[PDB]
Amino acid sequence: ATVRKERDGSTVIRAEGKDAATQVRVENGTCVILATDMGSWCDDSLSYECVTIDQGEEPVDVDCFCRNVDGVYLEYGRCG
Amino acid sequence: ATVRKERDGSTVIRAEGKDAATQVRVENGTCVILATDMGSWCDDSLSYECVTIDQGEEPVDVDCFCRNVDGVYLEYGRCG
Amino acid sequence: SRCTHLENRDFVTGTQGTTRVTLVLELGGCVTITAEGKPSMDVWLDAIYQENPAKTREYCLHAKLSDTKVAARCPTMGPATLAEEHQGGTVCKRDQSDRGWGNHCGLFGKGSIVACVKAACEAKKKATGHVYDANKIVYTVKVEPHTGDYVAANETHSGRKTASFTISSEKTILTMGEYGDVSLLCRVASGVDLAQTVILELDKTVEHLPTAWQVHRDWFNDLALPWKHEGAQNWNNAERLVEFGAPHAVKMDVYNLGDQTGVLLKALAGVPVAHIEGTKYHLKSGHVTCEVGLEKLKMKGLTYTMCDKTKFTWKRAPTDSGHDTVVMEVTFSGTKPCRIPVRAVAHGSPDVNVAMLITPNPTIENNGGGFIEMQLPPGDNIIYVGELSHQWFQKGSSIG
Amino acid sequence: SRCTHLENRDFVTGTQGTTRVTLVLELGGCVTITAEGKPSMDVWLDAIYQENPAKTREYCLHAKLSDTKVAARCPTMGPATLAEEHQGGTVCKRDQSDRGWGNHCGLFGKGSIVACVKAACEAKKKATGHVYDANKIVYTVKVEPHTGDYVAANETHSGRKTASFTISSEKTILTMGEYGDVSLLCRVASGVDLAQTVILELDKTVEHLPTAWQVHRDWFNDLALPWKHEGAQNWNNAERLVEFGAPHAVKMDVYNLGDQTGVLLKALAGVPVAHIEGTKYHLKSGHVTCEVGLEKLKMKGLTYTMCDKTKFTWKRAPTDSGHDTVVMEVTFSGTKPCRIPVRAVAHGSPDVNVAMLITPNPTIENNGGGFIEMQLPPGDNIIYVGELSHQWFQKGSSIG
Repeated sequence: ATVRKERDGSTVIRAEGKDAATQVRVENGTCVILATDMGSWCDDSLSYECVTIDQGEEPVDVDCFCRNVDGVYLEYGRCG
Repeated sequence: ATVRKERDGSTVIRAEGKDAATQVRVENGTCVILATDMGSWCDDSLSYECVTIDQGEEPVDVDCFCRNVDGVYLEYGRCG
Repeated sequence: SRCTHLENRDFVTGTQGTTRVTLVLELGGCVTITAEGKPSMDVWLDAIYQENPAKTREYCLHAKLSDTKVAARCPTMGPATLAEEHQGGTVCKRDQSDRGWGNHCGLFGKGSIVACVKAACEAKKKATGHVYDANKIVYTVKVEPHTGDYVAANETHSGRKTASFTISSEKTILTMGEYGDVSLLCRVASGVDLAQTVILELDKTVEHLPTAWQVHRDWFNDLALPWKHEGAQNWNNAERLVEFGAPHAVKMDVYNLGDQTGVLLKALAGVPVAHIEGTKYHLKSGHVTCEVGLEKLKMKGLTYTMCDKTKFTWKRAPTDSGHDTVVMEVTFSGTKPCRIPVRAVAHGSPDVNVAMLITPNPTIENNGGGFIEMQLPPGDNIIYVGELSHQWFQKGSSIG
Repeated sequence: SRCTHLENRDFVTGTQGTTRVTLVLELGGCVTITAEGKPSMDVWLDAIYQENPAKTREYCLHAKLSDTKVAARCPTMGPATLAEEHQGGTVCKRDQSDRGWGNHCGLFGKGSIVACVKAACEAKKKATGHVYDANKIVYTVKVEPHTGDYVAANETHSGRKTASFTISSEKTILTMGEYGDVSLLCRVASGVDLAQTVILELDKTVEHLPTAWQVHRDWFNDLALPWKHEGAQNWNNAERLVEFGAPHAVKMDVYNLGDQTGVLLKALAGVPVAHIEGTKYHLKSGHVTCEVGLEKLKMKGLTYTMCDKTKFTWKRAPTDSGHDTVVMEVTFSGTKPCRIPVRAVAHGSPDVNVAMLITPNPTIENNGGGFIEMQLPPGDNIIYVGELSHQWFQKGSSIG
């Protein structure tokens, strides 16, 4: 997984199939990617928020969540 | 256009786009191929009789006709 | 003759005095005109076409979806936006998602969710149209002597003449060689608003399909597909090939609605399949009305010698033409050119000629010649080509 | 807690004596069981699935047509054949064509014409099915203490226990750690013949589509597409994706009927989209009926000290849960472990506790702890977590 801090304050994790069920460290925080339908990078993509979960809270209805890092976004391609 | 005398007495002309509106000599006879939708050889093919027209008769509703040669068949692919 | 072979063949047999004949010529049919002291001509509507017709809108049969973005806001945090909503190259959906503490909201309730996708078209997956203009259509009418004379040397139709008309130029005189002149005044009758007739094509893929279809513009404009005019940046009504999934807290999937080729082809079953010959777009059905002028038609080979009675052979013996007439071909061993001594008699009446000839003065040319066509009364007849005979039984009434 | 977040959340509040509780657990919903002197448990139907279900027939969405042959006979010359007629890998059509002298027939009339084509399927253009078996389905029921305690160190759900049942094995006892034991006797009720339930998938192509759909076997078997059983040489009903053209003298074109993906997906709009997790094929909808046994459930942290009244802070102040209950989280600065002094009072009655606790003995653990859930009467109340107060107004009746 690649991490980039897009100049508009924001941050974007670009993940693949290999990145499923893994921990990625972003800034001082960490994000967990659970997205099952991931593939190689391409046009057939999906981009959405990777929610900051307040310390000691169970994530609910999210397949990408962060701790100690705000404004994280997830993007993945569905090729291969 | 290639001409082959398939052992079962029969004869088969295999034509392409280049062979449209041309004369091909088969045995002692000659055949005229007028088929407009012709292409490169492939699976998407069409095979049908190339009618023997009796000497001095106008061909009607045929896009492949022969003179002085019987049992001629036309095959072409529709690729490219 | 090409005309003898057609299911839709009509006869027009003028009288000794008739010089003008009114006819409806339909596409795919023919008319055999017979006039006394004149030869027989085969007249037919060969085509109604327009070259380079104005393109209509184009439709998308298969959408190429990409760069899907989902934006979400928490309950009481107002609405979620994406700039892609006020953009033409996209499809968007506003919905609400269940939110709470475990998905970064201080409140439990429904929160705003928006998903946007970039909609384009797949390569080779467009259905294109062209519309007609009465001001630009051309209609081709052919005339050929009904003699059954073909130049099977250079594979050329002998004596065939083509007259091209437009809405303005709708009068012509064709020179039938040694047979004189035939005048045509043809008025096209479409019955259908040509400006409301569309020819539909699909971009070629690997499967083999019909060339095109002739559809009504009403229908074509009502197709439930994204559309655009050639040159436009984006597709209009791109939302017709997109389906949004159930929204999760901050994610909402965007799906494709599949290739619409099958859908469209199901609709086109029973629609007339039309032809395109390069720049020429053809109306599959239509007709024209002509006033055919025969006054300047002259009989060929009048001063020719009469063929020797004993020099005949059956090339093709009397057979039913499929139009209540009898056709045949003879081979003449003697010296050419000459006029054929053809007649028919009903049993019991040797002295009466019953043959109403569709080919009025059959001649044996030094090239072609030998084809005779005739109408015979019902019953037992004997056909004579000189001394050469053949019995013929004629079926009663008509099987048409 | 996951359960607090769900739209379909039901409450079961037992009495002092109740030990057995009967429940219907639906997929996608949850139940919070509260019993006096016992802790609260969140019970839910997590899945109804079958691993490696029997494959049904497979259908062809796009036919690959090839090696088209046309055979024709002259009028009165009997019928035209091709061996391909008594073969399974083909589609054939017998028709009649107009014949005459100019197409090698001595007679003018209709002659026999047969066209045959080789029908297969395109790569990745199959729709496959799998059917269920009540004898092989498995249903997973989860139980977790309703305390809102998560190990956000190793991202593990603390105290969550999974019971797997089958039609035979439909009884279980789950050990809830330091909370004792909960017994479950679950009977699956499909309502739908599992042997008449099919899960439908489409071979992946470039477009993004739903995983699968849960359809009735009746419907699936009535799809107007060629079909076959995996392993079969040829497709049955291959004629469903073929269209024969108008026969010419000796030629008759064979066309494709297009990709049926769009057609099928139009039919699947409003059909529940189902999930597949490897070998596990999931029923999108269903429910189970359990008899939940609470007799062996013990209250955790009974002999713990009571938390100092002044050491509390609001982590998350009272908020509506969306189910007519109030949820909150506290931060306790003092020494752990201990029992929280939580109560609520209605204005005008300082001495009466009105808090009907959904989390019966809230404790501050040396790890987690601090979540309180309660039912409060309508009107103005004050919530107390020791000396820490917060006003709460409770909405009348229910908005459900």
